[PDB]
Amino acid sequence: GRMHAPGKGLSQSALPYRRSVPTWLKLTSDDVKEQIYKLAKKGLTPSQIGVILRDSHGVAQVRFVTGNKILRILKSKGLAPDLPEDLYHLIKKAVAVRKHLERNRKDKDAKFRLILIESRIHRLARYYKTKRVLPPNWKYESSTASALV
Amino acid sequence: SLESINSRLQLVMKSGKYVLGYKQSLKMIRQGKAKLVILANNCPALRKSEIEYYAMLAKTGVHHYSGNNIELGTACGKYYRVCTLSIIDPGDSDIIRS
Amino acid sequence: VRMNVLADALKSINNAEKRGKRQVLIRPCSKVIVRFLTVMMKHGYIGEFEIIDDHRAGKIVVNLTGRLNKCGVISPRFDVQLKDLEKWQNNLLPSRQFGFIVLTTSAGIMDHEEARRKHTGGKILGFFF
Amino acid sequence: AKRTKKVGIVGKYGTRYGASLRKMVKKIEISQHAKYTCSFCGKTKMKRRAVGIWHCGSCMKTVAGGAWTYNTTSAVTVKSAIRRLKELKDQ
Amino acid sequence: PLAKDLLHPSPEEEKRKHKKKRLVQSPNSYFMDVKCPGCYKITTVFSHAQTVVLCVGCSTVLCQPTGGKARLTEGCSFRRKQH
RNA sequence: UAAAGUUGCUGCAGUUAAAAAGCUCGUAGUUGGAUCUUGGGAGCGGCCGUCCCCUGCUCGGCGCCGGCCCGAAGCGUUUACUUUGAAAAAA
RNA sequence: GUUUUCGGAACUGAGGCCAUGAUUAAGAGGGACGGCCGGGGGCAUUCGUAUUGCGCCGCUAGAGGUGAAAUUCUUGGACCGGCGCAAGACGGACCAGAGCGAAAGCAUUUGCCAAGAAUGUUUUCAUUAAUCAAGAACGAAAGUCGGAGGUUCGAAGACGAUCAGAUACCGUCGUAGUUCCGACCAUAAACGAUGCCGACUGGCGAUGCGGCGGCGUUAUUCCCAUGACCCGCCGGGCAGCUUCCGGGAAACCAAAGUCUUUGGGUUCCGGGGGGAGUAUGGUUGCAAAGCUGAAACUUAAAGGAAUUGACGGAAGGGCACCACC
Repeated sequence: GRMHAPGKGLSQSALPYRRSVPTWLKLTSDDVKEQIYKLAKKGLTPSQIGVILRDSHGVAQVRFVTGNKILRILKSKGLAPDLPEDLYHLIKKAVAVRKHLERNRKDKDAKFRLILIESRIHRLARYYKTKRVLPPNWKYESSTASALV
Repeated sequence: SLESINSRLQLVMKSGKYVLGYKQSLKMIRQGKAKLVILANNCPALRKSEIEYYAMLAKTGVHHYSGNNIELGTACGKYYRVCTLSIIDPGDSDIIRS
Repeated sequence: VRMNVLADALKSINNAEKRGKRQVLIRPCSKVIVRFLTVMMKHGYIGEFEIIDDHRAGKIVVNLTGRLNKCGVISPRFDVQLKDLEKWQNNLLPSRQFGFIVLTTSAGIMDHEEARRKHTGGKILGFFF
Repeated sequence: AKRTKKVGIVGKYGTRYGASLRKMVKKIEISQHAKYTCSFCGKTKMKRRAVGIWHCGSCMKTVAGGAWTYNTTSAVTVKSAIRRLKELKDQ
Repeated sequence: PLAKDLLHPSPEEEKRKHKKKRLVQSPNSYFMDVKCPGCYKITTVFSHAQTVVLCVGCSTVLCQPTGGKARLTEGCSFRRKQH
């Protein structure tokens, strides 16, 4: 049941029962951790890192080869992005709409779509504030957001 | 093909060595330090032709930008508009590999 | 969404009992659910039930008989003293002979008559007869 | 403080000229006095010099624009129409 | 039909139920040991790869993404394995 | 006042009888998934019932040959909840 | 006098040690990515007859319209046939108990822009959620304000008939409007007369998108692989059929069921009929109007479903010279 849609879909991953390393995986903890670092220094969100790792090197879950998950490995070293990637891609979507909304101000649907983004941005803000990964003086502002890509 | 460039410039801003501004970048061309030059489309026509001449002698690539100088500041993640740009060290960004 | 997890469990095994199935499946398995079914286990109201511990919130496959009339759930968990427990079974059970009101107390989860031995009271979950 | 409620820039006419005339000049009084972003330098310095011409106090580059606005709507469809006929007259 | 053995389902229909609606939710994807005739090394690629992977030395593309299972490039040799 | 389950907490109704906002967002409000200690033992009766236990760290006497037992004081996440007690003017 | 042995208190330095510190990844949610899908949205662009007008040409006295006529056009050549040009609407047939969208709503081609469900996922975050007073966006048609345009249609009005009367239905003209752009307006039988979220409870054949598997057939051509069919399965999507699930006053309802065996969470809201969505006050609006919203008084019924009758300028059969031919 989506939160800004009438769709009640059901489609996501289902992790297998066994929580151990794949028997064909001959990669070590340090080798995996430095593999995440290579994607980290060249720029890649925690989500897309886990993508290219389960397609070329073939890791089931980095939580199972290493005792941590992707973001906790990046925050441990200092390769983590400052503001979270779900809040990043919502902002990247909100500034894309407003730029399109700048030339199409008759497009009343894109105005309705923008409020749904703003509702989901101002929801993730006051969540991350309580988890202290965002400072309490951090407030989203539409005009200044275009810099923060 | 622009968002690749926009993602590339962002990676140069946090990792690479960049030089913002016409007078500062013309100092970089003349030392042979610069590796790529970015020019907004609304750059003055004499300057645009001056930079391309300089980089032609220094053998530096000039990627003529699409948008204007206002949004190129927002491309470079700054709140002041920029008219020319030079990337001294690409950092770990594959912006000149393309 | 799923606010009360015990409630959607008890009504699930109540519908299958009305239809007359032999064993129904409950999607979540909490600590409160097992401590509920084992209350009905001792009184002989359901057959031998077993849970499946996966690496998520478990599921349960209880065994049913034709004995249970209804296993409804009181919501929310009300405060129940000992001077008003007979004011609860007066209007929530069929008669004074059979039927039970399971209620949680600091001693644990047990029916209303067990709490008369231990003289203790607490919140109320549901009831079956 | 918000000094006036609905009568904006056209509160300089006090009570004169009637509501409607004051209202339909307000959309023009605002626009003709506003500073636009000069498309040649990016700076918001485009200021209407006289009726028709618009001067940028950053480049000193005058532009023959609209009478109250910088670009009249009827001129920007023409420029797009010209840009389409030009490219088809000779491929 | 009232009595069903919900405890021990039959595997011909257990593969039919949804990946989350099984008794123990298990994926319907896997991995395999691939090799292109344009190489000889063995790599391991997902079945729903959703990204393009080339061989070392720029030999020949190994898989192509689709909406479901990643289309294994024809002519290639593969061996489905598991843990 | 009961009747009045015609004010409905217990306990009303809202497809057509009175009746769900045109629709969506949304703050207070309200409500919120699972997950962190069970079992073993001793006492007795015809496999079960019941008692018991998994508390820690100064001052004095059933005493014993620094060490043991025992009585006494304090501390050892906090509320909700629950039981006990006190305190509670009569009429 | 003095430092300490001394109890107590604070601070700095070296460590040793912890089984050294992070539950799981919801048939909860957000996000990423993958190939798609769609009368979803915006901007541009293109095309199609038709309609009306104009021009030229042909031949001619009627044409229109009606139940019947007349108003109206017409030898100044109407109507009708031909060839063109112009203008503004419109997007037939294909078009469906099909899709999409929050709803209102959305259909010539092409390009652009940004958005989205669903599926697929051994990707990520890790409870971020549900419903929501106040508040905010959108909201058909009509109506309003400026422009631009004004073919057809057509409130108002004018006439011709009909009629006892017809300022009505029918007909001929015809203004605002219908069209676009920009501002307002915020109501519809805005209806599924059915809040949203969640769980559970019969089958059945289809359908739409995505995925998986499978004989064969047929395209590429030169096969695999992708299309088109064929046979199943899964996800959710609009629906139908079916029945003693169950409920309901019943019509009917797989939800309107899981309701005296009454309690999943949560808004909105009804209290006999009128008076009355009226008065008033507030408040929004350019106005029309919207939102909020009484009482005095009056009344024994008003109403819902269903049954039988009678009735029908309703239908289908049939019959009578107290009916007709």
